[PDB]
Amino acid sequence: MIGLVGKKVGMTRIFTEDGVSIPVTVIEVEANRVTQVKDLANDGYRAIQVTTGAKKANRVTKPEAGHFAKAGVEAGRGLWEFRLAEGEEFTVGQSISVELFADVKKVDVTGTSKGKGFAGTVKRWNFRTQDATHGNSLSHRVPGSIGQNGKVFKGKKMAGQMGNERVTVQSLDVVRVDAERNLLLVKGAVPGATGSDLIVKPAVKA
Amino acid sequence: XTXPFXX
RNA sequence: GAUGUCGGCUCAUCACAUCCUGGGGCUGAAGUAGGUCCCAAGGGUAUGGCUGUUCGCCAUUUAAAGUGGUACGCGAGCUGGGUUUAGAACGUCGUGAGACAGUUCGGUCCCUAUCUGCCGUGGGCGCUGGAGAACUGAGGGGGGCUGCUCCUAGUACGAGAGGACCGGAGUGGACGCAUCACUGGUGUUCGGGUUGUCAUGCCAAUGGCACUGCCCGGUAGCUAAAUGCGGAAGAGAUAAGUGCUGAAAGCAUCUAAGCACGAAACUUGCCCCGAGAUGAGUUCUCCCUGACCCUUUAAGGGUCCUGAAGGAACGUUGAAGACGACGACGUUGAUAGGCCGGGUGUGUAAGCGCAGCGAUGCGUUGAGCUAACCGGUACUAAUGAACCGUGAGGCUUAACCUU
RNA sequence: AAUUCCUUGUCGGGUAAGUUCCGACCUGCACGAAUGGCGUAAUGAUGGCCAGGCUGUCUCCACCCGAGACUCAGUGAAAUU
RNA sequence: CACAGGUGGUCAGGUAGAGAAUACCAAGGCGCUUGAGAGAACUCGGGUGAAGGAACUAGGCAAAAUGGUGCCGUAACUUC
RNA sequence: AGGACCGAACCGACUAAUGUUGAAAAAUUAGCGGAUGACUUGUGGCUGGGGGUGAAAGGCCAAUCAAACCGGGAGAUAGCU
Ligand SMILES: CC1=C\[C@@H](O)C[C@@H](F)Cc2nc(co2)C(=O)N2CCC[C@@H]2C(=O)O[C@H]([C@H](C)COC(=O)Nc2cc3ccccc3cn2)[C@H](C)/C=C/C(=O)NC\C=C\1
Repeated sequence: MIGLVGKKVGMTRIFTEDGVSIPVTVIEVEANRVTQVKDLANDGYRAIQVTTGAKKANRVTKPEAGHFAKAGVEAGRGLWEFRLAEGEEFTVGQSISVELFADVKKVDVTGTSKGKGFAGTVKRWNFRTQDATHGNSLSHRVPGSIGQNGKVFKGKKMAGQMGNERVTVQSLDVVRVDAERNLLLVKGAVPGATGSDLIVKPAVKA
Repeated sequence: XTXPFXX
């Protein structure tokens, strides 16, 4: 079904009674409020537009204010959408809590990967570095051949921007749900740095 | 002359 | 009036006459395991010893270590052992100079990328009033490997030996994505020890230089050897193949009419880009509701008033970044630095006192110092303005207002 | 064999595995006695081979300090066409 | 070329040291005639490294390692 | 005592990397060799082109050597571009 939007607080460890440590990624899923419900008559598809967090009134523009005022909800730090599973129904202003993940048992987290900037072929594509000696001349960490005896095919593994892109990790175990604190503990590491936004949805693989 | 250019 | 070369390194890509995995027919196929042929190119497809080698032999693995094309792929990408100069010997031929697909030792591989192409990243205009956001997904990429063990079952099979299909569960290798909580690396911006020397007047205490002077530790960050996830199931249409019913041909016949199964291929399902998809889309919201004149009178031109939504610029900046860009903040303010507190690391400072002839030790004292971290704090800097962007948004037609 | 085409000759040793190396056999394609033959301590920036130690040479790269590359201002080339 | 080159002779301080080596200094003389900033790939010149330790490769190329004084002790072979 | 040993100056140039329109028309950096001698070096002098010199490489003789450079024969000749 639909998911929820949160923030990456950081990672810690959870101790069990049997003597096991579970690497968890803490996620602060505050009350997500709906700002727009889309249908097939006006939009062509069924979905909801939600927001979370808060924002400066002196920095929220009037176009955005009118979008929040129409739904009777406070402005947030962004807007995200989720598709409905042909049986779900929501209403504008409805605030969704982390309790939605109380019986899912698994979720697929999505976030913006960290930014490595301009990367090489050894780091980006795990290319094999050439010989550091034995005669190598200025060709220690270079790609080498990029074709044949007259064009470089499309998709050729080269250097370029690495990171700062949308990444999704699948089939993560939900270890704990604390609605009183608006938290969510998922076993394993998720994408992005501390303070980044995370989209949490139930695992679709099942 | 020396083999490869220009060894 | 120059198309540089064997092999190796790196990077690959296509074909199928398929090595493994997958689906089937026959079998002199009992089972296990094999033989042969048909379909199948989605993915996967060894490390080493000797040798310049490819190849090959050998050792040890693997589900398998496929065959070929790509200037016997790839030297404006590397290498230069080999080939392929001048030097020097052996053997051999030659009176000799010298020579030999005979051997042997040694022996300069340059080029700042204009265009194409490719990997990344931006500016401009356009999408027909303008602007700020969320989306639809035409289409395009990525991913698709597999072993072992257990249950099923020591059952079926088989005289025994031996030993399953189907189906299910768990655990691994290789590859890949993300991540830094753990284990660790790095940590010339933290602390300490120590050698030689110079200086701060000197003692003491410090500092500079000697690869960070040489070393032992070590925060953050980055990071793998570290720890989490992933390959799918499912669906649709099929290949070889198996079929049902069924005539032509009173039988028979999988096919001609008709109908149903059928694989890692194909189309979807998962992940990512994505309306420059000029076929330029959809949705929500916000802003502007002036006064005239000239005129070869039109999607016309100019003047005064007006300057919105919003954007840009500037500034403090970022776990964003080559530059642009993207993100946050700008006194109605925690954006950066500083300050406070804590934490972490280093390991008991300095000074004084005590014991000792002294080097030292002890006490004050787990002291002092403490970078990037955590929580707070307007002390400093982020200035009021200005600039860009306008003034209701064409014609035709149709349906509605006035169904 | 600095000489052996056949040939990675054969045997042995060394290695889990040795077309090289060391030691024997002689079947010397095509050794041979001052264009010297066989040995030889010592020497060699000499050639080949095996060990100990050592290490980023490699498995497999990771981080850091600096000089360039990148941006700004100034000066301002080149082959080629 | 205001060019990382080449160019004979003389003078020869201090601490450590065997020393005209080397390190730090004196007298004295210089900072090398473009700078500012950022802190990507890649290149150059360096530092460190988990476990393994030549599996690299034509070849241990390069790098790492060894490194001084004194005493003890020291093989085959040998032209002694 | 020593064409003896280790090792600076000095003289050499074995390896690697860099550089290769270089800082340099052969160098730089890290190592390496000889370092009382067949050593090295300053000044001056001698040997001249089919000749010189050469511990010999076809090596050197003014960044040029299987016959230097300048000038002349000379508008050599070129059945080739
Ligand atoms: C790159 C290039 C021009 C390009 O534009 C065009 C080229 F790429 C084309 C091509 N070249 C080759 C093949 O195709 C080729 O062989 N070479 C190129 C690199 C050097 C090498 C060469 O010539 O090496 C010989 C060497 C003795 C040859 O030895 C032989 O034994 N040759 C031979 C064998 C025969 C056998 C049978 C019948 C006839 C034969 C004739 N000759 C020597 C060193 C010459 C070197 C030289 O002149 N370098 C200059 C470079 C020129």
